[PDB]
Amino acid sequence: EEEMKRLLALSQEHKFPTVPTKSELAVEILEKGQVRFWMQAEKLSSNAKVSYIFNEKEIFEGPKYKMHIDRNTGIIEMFMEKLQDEDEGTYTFQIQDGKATGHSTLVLIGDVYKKLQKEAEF
Repeated sequence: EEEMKRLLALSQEHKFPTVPTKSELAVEILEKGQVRFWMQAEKLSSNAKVSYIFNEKEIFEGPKYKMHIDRNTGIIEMFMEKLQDEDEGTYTFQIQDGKATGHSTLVLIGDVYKKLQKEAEF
């Protein structure tokens, strides 16, 4: 036990409607500037390459970034809090898996993020 923050990123498989593969990209938005990010795949070992693209640069875990990878179910989870309006940018997560792209564009910047935030949490 150490990563308690990881438990906050934990979420159950919910959004089902229309997906080709089982490599699903799930993002849930809270008004507190909270990104709920988790993805799952049907194949784990040597499968599903996820480009963690922020501002067209790949990011790694640190202060503002928190991301882990499960190998028992295939849950790759990331929990974003917030740093600064200047630091927050265009986050583009694309899972390149087979013939399907698990792409999610999530832009949080200044006034821009308050707009999308309130459309989820009103």
